[PDB]
Amino acid sequence: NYQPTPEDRFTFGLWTVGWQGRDPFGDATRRALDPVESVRRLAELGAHGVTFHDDDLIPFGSSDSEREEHVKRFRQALDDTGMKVPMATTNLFTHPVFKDGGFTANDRDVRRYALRKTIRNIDLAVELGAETYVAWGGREGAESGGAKDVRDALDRMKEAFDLLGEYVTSQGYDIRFAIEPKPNEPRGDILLPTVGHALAFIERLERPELYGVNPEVGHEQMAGLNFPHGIAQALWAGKLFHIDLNGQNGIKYDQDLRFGAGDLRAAFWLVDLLESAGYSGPRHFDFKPPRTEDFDGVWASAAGCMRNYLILKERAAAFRADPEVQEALRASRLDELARPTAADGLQALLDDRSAFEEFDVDAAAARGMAFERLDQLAMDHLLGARG
Amino acid sequence: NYQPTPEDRFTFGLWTVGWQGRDPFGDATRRALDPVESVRRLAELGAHGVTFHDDDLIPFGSSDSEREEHVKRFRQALDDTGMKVPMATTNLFTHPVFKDGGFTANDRDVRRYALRKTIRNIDLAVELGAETYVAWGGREGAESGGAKDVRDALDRMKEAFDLLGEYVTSQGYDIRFAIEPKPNEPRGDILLPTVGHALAFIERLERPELYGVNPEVGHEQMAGLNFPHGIAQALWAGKLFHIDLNGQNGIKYDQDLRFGAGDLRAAFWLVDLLESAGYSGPRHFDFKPPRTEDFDGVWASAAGCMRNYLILKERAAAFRADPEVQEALRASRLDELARPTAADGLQALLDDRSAFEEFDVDAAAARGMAFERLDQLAMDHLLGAR
Amino acid sequence: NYQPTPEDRFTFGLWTVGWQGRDPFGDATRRALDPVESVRRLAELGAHGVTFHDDDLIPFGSSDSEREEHVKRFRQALDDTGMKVPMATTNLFTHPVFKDGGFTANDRDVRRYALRKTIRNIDLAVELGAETYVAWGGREGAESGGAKDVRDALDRMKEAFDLLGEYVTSQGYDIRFAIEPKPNEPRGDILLPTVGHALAFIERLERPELYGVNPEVGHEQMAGLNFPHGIAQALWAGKLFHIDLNGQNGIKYDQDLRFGAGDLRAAFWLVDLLESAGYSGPRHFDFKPPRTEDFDGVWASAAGCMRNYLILKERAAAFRADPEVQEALRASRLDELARPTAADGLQALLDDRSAFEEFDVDAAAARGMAFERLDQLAMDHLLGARG
Amino acid sequence: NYQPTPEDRFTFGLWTVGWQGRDPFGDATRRALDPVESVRRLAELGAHGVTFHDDDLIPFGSSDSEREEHVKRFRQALDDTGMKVPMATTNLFTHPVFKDGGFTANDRDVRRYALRKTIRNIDLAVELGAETYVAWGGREGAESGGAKDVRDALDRMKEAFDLLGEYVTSQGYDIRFAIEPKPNEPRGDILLPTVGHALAFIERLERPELYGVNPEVGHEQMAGLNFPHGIAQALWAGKLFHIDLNGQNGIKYDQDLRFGAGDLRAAFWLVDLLESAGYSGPRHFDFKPPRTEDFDGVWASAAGCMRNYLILKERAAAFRADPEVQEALRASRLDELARPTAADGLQALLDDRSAFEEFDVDAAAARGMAFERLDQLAMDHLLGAR
Ligand SMILES: [Ca+2]
Ligand SMILES: [Ca+2]
Ligand SMILES: [Ca+2]
Ligand SMILES: [Ca+2]
Ligand SMILES: [Mg+2]
Ligand SMILES: [Mg+2]
Ligand SMILES: [Mg+2]
Ligand SMILES: [Mg+2]
Ligand SMILES: [Mg+2]
Ligand SMILES: [Mg+2]
Ligand code: NA
Ligand code: NA
Ligand code: NA
Ligand code: NA
Repeated sequence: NYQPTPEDRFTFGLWTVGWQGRDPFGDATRRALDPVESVRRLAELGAHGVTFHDDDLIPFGSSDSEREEHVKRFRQALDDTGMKVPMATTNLFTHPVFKDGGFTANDRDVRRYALRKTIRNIDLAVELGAETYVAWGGREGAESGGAKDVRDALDRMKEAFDLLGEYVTSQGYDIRFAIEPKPNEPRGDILLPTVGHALAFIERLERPELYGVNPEVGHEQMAGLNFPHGIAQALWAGKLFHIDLNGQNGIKYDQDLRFGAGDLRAAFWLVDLLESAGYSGPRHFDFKPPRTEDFDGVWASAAGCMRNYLILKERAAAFRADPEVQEALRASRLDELARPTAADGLQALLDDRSAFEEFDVDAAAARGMAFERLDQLAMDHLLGARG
Repeated sequence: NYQPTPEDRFTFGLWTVGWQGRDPFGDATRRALDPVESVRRLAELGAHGVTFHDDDLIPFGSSDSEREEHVKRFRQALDDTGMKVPMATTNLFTHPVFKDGGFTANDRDVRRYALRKTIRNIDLAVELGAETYVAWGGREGAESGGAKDVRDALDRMKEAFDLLGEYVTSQGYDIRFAIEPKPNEPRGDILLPTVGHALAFIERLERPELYGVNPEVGHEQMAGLNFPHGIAQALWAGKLFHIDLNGQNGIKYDQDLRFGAGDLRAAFWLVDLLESAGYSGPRHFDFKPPRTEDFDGVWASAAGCMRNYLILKERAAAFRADPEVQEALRASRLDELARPTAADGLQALLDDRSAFEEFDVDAAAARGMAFERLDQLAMDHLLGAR
Repeated sequence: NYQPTPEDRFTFGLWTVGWQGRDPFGDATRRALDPVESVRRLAELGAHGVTFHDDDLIPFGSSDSEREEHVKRFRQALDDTGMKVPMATTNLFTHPVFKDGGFTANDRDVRRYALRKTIRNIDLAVELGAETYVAWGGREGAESGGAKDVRDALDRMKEAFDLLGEYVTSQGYDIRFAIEPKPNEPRGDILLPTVGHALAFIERLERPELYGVNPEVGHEQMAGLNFPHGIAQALWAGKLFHIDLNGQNGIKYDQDLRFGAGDLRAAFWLVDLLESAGYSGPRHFDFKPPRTEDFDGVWASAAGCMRNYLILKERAAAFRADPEVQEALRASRLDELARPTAADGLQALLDDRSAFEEFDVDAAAARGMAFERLDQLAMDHLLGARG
Repeated sequence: NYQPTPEDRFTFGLWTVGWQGRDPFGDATRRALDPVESVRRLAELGAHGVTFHDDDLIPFGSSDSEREEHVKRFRQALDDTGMKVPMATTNLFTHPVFKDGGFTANDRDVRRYALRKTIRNIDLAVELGAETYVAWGGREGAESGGAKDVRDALDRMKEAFDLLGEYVTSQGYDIRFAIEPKPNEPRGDILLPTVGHALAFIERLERPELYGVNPEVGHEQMAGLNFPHGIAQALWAGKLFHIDLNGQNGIKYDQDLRFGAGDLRAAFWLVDLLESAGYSGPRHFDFKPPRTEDFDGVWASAAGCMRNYLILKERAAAFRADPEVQEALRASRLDELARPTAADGLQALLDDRSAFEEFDVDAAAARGMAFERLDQLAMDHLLGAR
């Protein structure tokens, strides 16, 4: 019955199940969770591991002895359960000091602090076994046009990520970075607002091989973009280092619904792509159990994340295995799309009368794509309504 | 005043003033314009030049003789007026053959044809003096998830742009390519949907230096993005080869309103950035006079594009030249943003207790950014209410 | 296997399957369909009936003898098949004369023409058995702020709909009107942009009982609204006279995908609501087979509209019948929502200490809503992944 | 100039200037403001009055004695300055008890409490002189489809508003209610999501004359709607009891920027309409100074709200007073829109061959609307570029 097990690689942030329910218009509806409790409960649900922001695990402003106690307890829970920590990240957004950014704050002293805060937590992430270190620059941006010279901000952004790369290289760490885009919220506009912008920026870093993306379902959907398509571009670039899975209903505030909620067909096509491409990284959920829920509802929502992935995995696999689908894909020329356009080379293409003077454009135009029949097979598979 | 002159480098597509007004739900409201009349009237309005899709200038399916006559007439009008042709592009979207794409059509024979159609028009563009060749892949994408394997499509897209680069290199042409993003419409989702996606894709081409972006105001706004921010990233990357200027009211179909319409404050900040950065390319308008209008309204709308650029240019310049604004920029630490974060280097940063152990976070957090005063000065300048 | 039959009340516009594929950036990809052919093909698919704009059935500008031939042929096909015509409408958007509107064109002569064109087709609709006459004011609106005084436009809009009501009353017709909202496209902003605006406007008409709404899935979704919620408000007002079913992916141009495409979960909740509320009107599809398709794909797409409704109907019925769901609904207090708040009356409420000084707000706040468990039962039912 | 004076009727919520800056992802950046300080500072800035939620003025859970002292201090500051309180409202959204709603909570005991909390504050509002009592049902709605039966919720909503109407009638109060729509946030979808939905709902209440709308600029824009159009429909219905003025950049979270920010041209057309229609209610700002700002930036941002209204008022008045604009309005047949379509009556229309049989559709279609010239005059006026 779609029961997750550790090899399914499902992970959760401490801040997900641990979200107390404060929003822009409301106070907390749930008590804080002890990270130890979350590790044990997630393990019992069949999770593979957890992730954290520095300040989720160690309260901001902790002394070194307080810090070591929080880390010791957490490590004992990880030890006891075999839960992994594949990813961690820095909170560069909550504290008021980051109101204008971390790495791109106009105040230089804040930018330096942001880097030091990040470096401290890289060391901890590495100790705990993380392979990826995520950066969500939620405060990088502006509400007004004069407040932020974006070229200079990108210079600062590059400087910061280059220093982090120099740091991990100097320590011999194999951890890689994953930049997480978001278009807006909490800033009016956030820098590097989409997968594409982040991918482009990475190509201007000194050591681009150390950086990839951590796309989040809902974030690309906040710009009305097709999440599967963006994932395909990330995979095509070799840069899908990690992913955040959740749900979102279109263009509005960041909802962080459980995975499978929001745009269900997009979730189907995402799972189909990840499985077809052989994505091997964590299936990480960055979600918030709605503040209507009590803790039983927290754990139900978490369990639903994993369940929906597994159901969708089964349906996508059935779709791709169905001989009727395989024939529909041929009818729609998906196989021709995989063939090089002109492996014969430029001069042969220029000399090919079949490609121009003798190309019967009308006959080609008349050939239907058969995409609706293919899509209704896909629908039937998703809904368990075959044959 | 605000009267354009050719040195302002304002350009217009033939398809802009020449839009006959057919929409999803409506027939044409205006007759077709002869390209020669558009060249002459835009010259009279103070334009610098014009641009075209192949099929705007030479009707699809024209014989060689027909083609020659269309081109000859056009060149006579250009030569008579001194109008330039800084950019051209291919129509890979109107003909039914392109219903699933040009470069990324599932049908391989269509992909080959798309390349041949493009190459024919690159040759013409070069003869006319174009510096940039635009590509808007408006039919590249899908309405359904199974229809288009996006990784394979990106392989096909790369192969196409690489062949075009090979072609121009083989002919010794100086022309460069500019990819124009759009997120959707006419496809349910279009590949390379934003400036970012196009910039990223370019870095995987074999000769990336030959390709840049042609961002369009309204297209980025159809994804709710900040167009000035995206232009800043394109400038930062050295890839703002060309631009399309127009207006758009948020997230909906592509409106192509005259420049200045739609998001007026975004237009202000865009002009401020282009002028500040020294963008030297064409100020090209890709707009549609609304189908409500007759030809007099066509030419009014075109004149409005240029007028609005010029008004905004004045206001942005006055903003930047105002000592009170310069004071406010300092108060908001725009100057500190330009200083390197850690020119002292990594080790020095690590050893700096003022950056962590002894950093007074509370004192830093208490410092207001003064962004609202700065923005109200910007508003006052925009509105001529100083 | 989810095969539609006439009592399922599925209807289609002539302009749906007959869409030739012209868009803003492209020429037609399919030949025109003879209305006779469409009637016969839709009948063979299990449709209940068809609908039309005047100009779909009789080419604009037809002489009276040409008109009668087109109508005669159509009537013979309806006769032969038993297909019904439950609804018709006017094309007040295609011809250039309507570039600034029909009923709210600034030019008075155009407004009068629009009314005459509409009245002529009301008579035909009535003859053919229509119960509803739809009005989509696609050209009513503006691209710029000075072009349209909206108060005066609403005066004109009211005048027009009042005249139509006076007309149908004068002829003793039992046909009712259904206003179809859309927020934008082809105008920059369209008047009466949502279900709510249309419902409100109707209350200012002289004979409000003669008018309701014809909401379309995709149109409310073009404003990012929840279509099921808007339908619930229409039903609550007694004004769901007709509906247009299709699919849409969020905030963008009007896609008119086949029903079930676009927002699949919204389609589920819509069907659940229509069936639970006992909506008895036509299940009408206003969709466009994508221009990628040939005619085989046209008919496949049409068939998919009906199939998806039927699958969703089955899943919603299973959801509501499941005792586990019935208990989850009780756990979430859906039953309490159905109870009057204060049937004891205002004074009793004011005197009830349990409602204020003695109300334990903390204990109430602590009670989780259990909405995630309920929603995951709903997901499991939609996907055929129970128990 | 553009200096506000009390006669301009500018008002502000205590929660606006008093917003401490907590957002989804961030802690407060400013200390709490004492309501008395806000009254005095807004008076000094030229405001007419202030508004409040119950819990802005009297901390939730305050004892009777505490409550009396908070109210006494506030009234002394009002009386000292002559500031008015034209509107008040209830906080039915912050406390966890309201997590599924107030009036439409699934839990009946919560619904009853919500009503009692509202009624207590209506009494206070009346004592302070409020003419309008706002209701923003920000927690009424759902994140999932099964959670909320919307027809039953609308029954509960109607029952609540009817009880409130019964209450005010029973006490002989003159106060009227204004429902404030919002489409989403904090709920995934909020009930009564737009002006239209609220206007429709009001017509099903037992005493519809007692209820109107309190539209907010940014809320309608979160659905991509045209705010001036929605205000025109509210005015047409006789239901614009109050308004919330602010700025928003399109479809995203509720920004609550200062008025004039966001969609500047929409702000222009809004002011033009309010002034033209003779709206006589408060010009109320529901805005948040960005959390980047310190208190000096709070007061700058508040001053900016009023300044921008005044600049736009000037420019809209100059537009309407310009004989060239009046000419253009005639050219675009705005005057013909005001004439009845068929005052001759139905039969005359039916018998009029000039309306159908002999109507020259082509000649009519050829007549340009001249809307672009009109809009460029409007742009020129807005920008002070005539
Ligand atoms: Ca998120
Ligand atoms: Ca465009
Ligand atoms: Ca539609
Ligand atoms: Ca707001
Ligand atoms: Mg995330
Ligand atoms: Mg493959
Ligand atoms: Mg363009
Ligand atoms: Mg429709
Ligand atoms: Mg019921
Ligand atoms: Mg408000
Ligand atoms: Na939420
Ligand atoms: Na051609
Ligand atoms: Na489409
Ligand atoms: Na209180």
